[PDB]
Amino acid sequence: VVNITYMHRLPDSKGMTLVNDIVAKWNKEHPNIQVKATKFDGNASEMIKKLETDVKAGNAPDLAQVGYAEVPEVFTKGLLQDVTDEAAKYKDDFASAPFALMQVDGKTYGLPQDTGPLAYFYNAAEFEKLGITVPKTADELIETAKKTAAQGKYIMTFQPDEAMMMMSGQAGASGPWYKVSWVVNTQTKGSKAVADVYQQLIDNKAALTNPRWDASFDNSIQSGQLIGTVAAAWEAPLFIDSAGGTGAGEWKVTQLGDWFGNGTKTGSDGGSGVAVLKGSKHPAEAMEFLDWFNTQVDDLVSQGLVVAATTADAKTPQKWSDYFSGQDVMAEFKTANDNMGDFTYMPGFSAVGAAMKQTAAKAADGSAKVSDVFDTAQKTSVDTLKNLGLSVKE
Ligand SMILES: CC(=O)N[C@H]1[C@H](O[C@H]2[C@@H](O)[C@@H](CO)O[C@@H](O[C@H]3[C@H](O)[C@@H](O)[C@H](O)O[C@@H]3CO)[C@@H]2O)O[C@H](CO)[C@@H](O)[C@@H]1O[C@@H]1O[C@H](CO)[C@H](O)[C@H](O)[C@H]1O
Repeated sequence: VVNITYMHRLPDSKGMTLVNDIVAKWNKEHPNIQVKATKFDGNASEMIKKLETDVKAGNAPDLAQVGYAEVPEVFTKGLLQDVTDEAAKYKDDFASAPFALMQVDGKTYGLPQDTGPLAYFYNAAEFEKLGITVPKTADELIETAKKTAAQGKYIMTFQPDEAMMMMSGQAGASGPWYKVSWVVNTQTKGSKAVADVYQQLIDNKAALTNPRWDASFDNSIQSGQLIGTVAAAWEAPLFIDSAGGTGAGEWKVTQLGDWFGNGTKTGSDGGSGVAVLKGSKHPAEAMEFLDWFNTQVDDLVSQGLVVAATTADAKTPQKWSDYFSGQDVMAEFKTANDNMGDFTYMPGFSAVGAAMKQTAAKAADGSAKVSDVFDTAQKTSVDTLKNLGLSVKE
């Protein structure tokens, strides 16, 4: 018997199809390839560091969730095992764009699992009650956000603890920060647009500045104070659970608007693959399981995933459609995915993220400017690449 270990950070929230129950199906079918999946016991940003100490000690799993934005980091630290020939067998099960983000220099290190396009969640019933529409332009966004804020209702958030992806995603919808020497410019037209829009919203107290993962964010939904936010597609079931029933049958999803010089494009906020790590003695069996696991479309959608698999179209779960006004929100998430700008990540992006969070907390409380978050991103980007002894231009 070949024994495969898979470490994931999928939510496994009550009501979801739990990873262990999906893996149980494979294990009954495949006596000779027995998989143990475990949910990483930590916050998402601690997982790569735990994989790094596991590889050093030799208690690394065969498979591990790795964000596409983490692939360059774990590649450069030598944690990944080349499984190019295994991946080629499964390539035709997966969308080309996310499959390519599991590759470095024409070698493949795993299979893509999901994408994280940004979209816009809103209470459509409350918009109708307030006599507003989803704003088409940045000027309409700011005007309408002031109009709801004047009734104690908020249509935007600025999430200091999600600076890394909310700021890079909204800004990155209109162009890259990083071009590969590395050429670094986090102060693009898109960065300036996002800084300008969020600075107006914060200055006019027309966005909520609660951290995404704090109780204050949840209380903002449940109280009916929060009636619109940019959101990564995978937040859908997490948002519903955070709502505490508030908004049930009233919410909808639409595309990120043309607010940041992005037109009909959106940005990337997470999205992950599963990598084969250094040390796996059974990469063929690991990748055969992984291809199966990542093509269990309905099971993976239940965890909030906008699946990378092309084998079967993703449907909206009944509970999500119940919450979102009967809307097929997954159809919106697929459109958003199709419209998501390419956005190369540098190795060490997570250190950039860490410094952006601290600046963003100051932007929220008014002791910094939102534009300072993108200056932080520039300095930390260049310093991180120099410290990895990489050639940088700025
Ligand atoms: C990109 C990503 O992995 N997103 C995660 C999300 O991760 C952020 C949160 O853990 C917040 C909590 O404060 O921290 C962010 O890390 C900061 C950290 O706060 C700082 O202290 C540190 O110094 O800097 C880092 C940045 O380097 C994390 O980035 O957490 C959520 C909630 O657990 C995850 O859902 C999300 O990952 C997505 O999960 C989906 C399943 O729910 C999918 O698997 C998707 O592909 C993931 O991207």
